[PDB]
Amino acid sequence: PWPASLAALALDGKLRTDSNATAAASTDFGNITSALPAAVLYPSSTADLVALLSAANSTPGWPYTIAFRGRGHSLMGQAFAPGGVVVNMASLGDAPPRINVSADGRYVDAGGEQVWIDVLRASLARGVAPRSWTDYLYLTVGGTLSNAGISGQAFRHGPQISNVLEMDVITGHGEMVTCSKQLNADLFDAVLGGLGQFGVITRARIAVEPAPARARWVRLVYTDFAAFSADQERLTAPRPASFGPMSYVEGSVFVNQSLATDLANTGFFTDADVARIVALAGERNATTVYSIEATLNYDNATAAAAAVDQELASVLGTLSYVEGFAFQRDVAYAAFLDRVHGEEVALNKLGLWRVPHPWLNMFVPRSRIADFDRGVFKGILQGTDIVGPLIVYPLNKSMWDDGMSAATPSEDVFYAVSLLFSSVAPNDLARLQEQNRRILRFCDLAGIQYKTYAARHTDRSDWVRHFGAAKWNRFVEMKNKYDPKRLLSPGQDIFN
Ligand SMILES: *Cc1cc2c(cc1C)nc1c(=O)[nH]c(=O)nc-1n2C[C@H](O)[C@H](O)[C@H](O)COP(=O)(O)OP(=O)(O)OC[C@H]1O[C@@H](n2cnc3c(N)ncnc32)[C@H](O)[C@@H]1O
Ligand SMILES: *[C@@H]1O[C@H](CO)[C@@H](O[C@@H]2O[C@H](CO)[C@@H](O)[C@H](O)[C@H]2NC(C)=O)[C@H](O)[C@H]1NC(C)=O
Ligand SMILES: *[C@@H]1O[C@H](CO)[C@@H](O[C@@H]2O[C@H](CO)[C@@H](O)[C@H](O)[C@H]2NC(C)=O)[C@H](O)[C@H]1NC(C)=O
Ligand SMILES: O=C(Nc1ccccc1)Nc1ccnc(Cl)c1
Ligand SMILES: *[C@@H]1O[C@H](CO)[C@@H](O)[C@H](O)[C@H]1NC(C)=O
Ligand SMILES: *[C@@H]1O[C@H](CO)[C@@H](O)[C@H](O)[C@H]1NC(C)=O
Repeated sequence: PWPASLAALALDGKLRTDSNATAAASTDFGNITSALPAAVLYPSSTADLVALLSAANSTPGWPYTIAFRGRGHSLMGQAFAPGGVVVNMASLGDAPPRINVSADGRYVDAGGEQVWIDVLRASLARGVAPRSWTDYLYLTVGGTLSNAGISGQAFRHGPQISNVLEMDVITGHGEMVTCSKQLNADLFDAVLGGLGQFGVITRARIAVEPAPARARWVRLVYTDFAAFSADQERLTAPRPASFGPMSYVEGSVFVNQSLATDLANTGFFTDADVARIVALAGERNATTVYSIEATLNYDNATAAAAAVDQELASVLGTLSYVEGFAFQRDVAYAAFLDRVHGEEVALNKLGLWRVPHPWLNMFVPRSRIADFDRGVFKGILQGTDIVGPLIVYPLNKSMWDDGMSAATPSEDVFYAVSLLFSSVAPNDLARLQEQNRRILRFCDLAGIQYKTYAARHTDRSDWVRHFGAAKWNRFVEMKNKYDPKRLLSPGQDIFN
């Protein structure tokens, strides 16, 4: 038996079972696992989501799990609802306006379904921009907020979950709830890094700053991991006040075997730069090369170019990169922020949405990052052909709210480590998946207390270890309060 509001969605053609709809919602960016849903919902307003979830809560024996597909950027089926209902969130963006910049210019309201690129465009039109980003802008507000949302700005602003004033969340009961640190703080905390377990974000209120016009964009080259890591930490350390001048700090690892090809494929270095770095590696007999990637944001002011030149020259003077290996670009701010989709349209060397992506993303405590470098970059990854960036950069724990669902290492400094392998042949995929297990096995045996990011575990004890036992208890508490029927985002494999 169906409720009247639920059947209306089927009547309006919003709830679909055709092979076209179900197929499109059965694969994801990872391109490794697939799972057909029974149906796909295309909501025209938030009321349609209320209707679906109210029906689910007020129908005994309801057998259909529900997932909220943003853009399906998930790597291992986290956005699937096997034999259930997948919500095509983007359908919410098809009047009223889905992105509302505040009157006072302090925040931007965006629909959970909206992709960050559009949030950026609407913000820039009104002279503002969010402060904390992801590397890739074609992800959804609600998708990144269910994880954390990390990029090179997070060391100073925290992850994207640390830059949300409030949210509208339709809970697993079918109830629209507005939440913040004040009103319904428990739900607010649960949903942020919550892996879609407690409800769907329909609106997020995102902190903004005045929009810079340009980014001075620099790469610094190292052959010594100790110098590389020390300088990253120097650039990201809190002052004896706030954080230094840098707007963004990330880093890259280049393995010797494919050094020239990989440097050239950054889209940053010229062929002249590449030849010099390759020569440097040969001179130092390096099996690995490291590059800090950093920016300084500034405006159109006439002095700004000179002020940034002085600020940068000052900053660079404290660093220990190989003398003469500072490489400098200057681009529009939006161009920098959208660099990754920029490459996707340009070349798509990584076969985004085209080939399998057995990506490994994790947080590594600072005290063990040198061991990780030895065991992985100078160990496991040596003598292999790698297609895809190896990104390494430190984060400050102080800018993370451990009350929120997202799990991080306990140390004050930890590194985002993103091994973004793209698979060609099928034997490459199995090799890469094995290599990922081998990396995690290494860390386990070495006693490295890492946390995975944007990964799903298939074992209960693994999820318990992931959150920590005490934090796990409050995760289950929130699951019982907000999704007692355990229908939401089953692809995370936490309660399903
Ligand atoms: C594909 C990819 C992903 C990516 C990235 C680059 C690429 C090419 N760069 C990232 C980065 O620099 N920093 C970062 O933190 N993440 C980066 N990502 C990973 C990305 O965050 C995840 O893929 C994430 O899942 C967001 O992607 P998407 O918006 O497409 O969300 P999804 O995969 O469909 O769903 C993920 C889970 O969240 C639940 N969900 C989705 N929307 C909502 C809303 N609105 N409310 C509540 N829950 C939601 C889904 O149910 C699913 O479980
Ligand atoms: C952006 O603002 C518009 C209008 O300023 C909001 O539209 C309202 O939406 C609510 C809920 O759907 C309706 O009850 C009102 O009738 C709408 N008002 C108007 C004037 O259209 C919209 O909710 C805002 N969007 C976000 C994401 O915050
Ligand atoms: C880095 O990789 C390059 C290329 O794979 C290595 O250069 C090769 O060295 C072997 C000797 O073992 C020669 O037989 C090849 O002709 C070289 N190839 C090229 C393209 O120059 C280099 O030895 C490696 N360096 C380190 C430190 O591992
Ligand atoms: O993809 C990323 N960065 C990226 C991708 C392509 C080109 C340059 C950077 N980063 C990233 C960070 C955290 N989780 C995930 Cl799944 C991915
Ligand atoms: C991966 O993508 C390819 C090409 O688009 C497709 O043929 C295949 O079904 C996909 N596999 C999975 C597991 O999604
Ligand atoms: C160069 O490095 C390799 C691998 O790290 C090492 O085996 C070799 O001894 C080094 N060569 C010299 C001359 O130091």
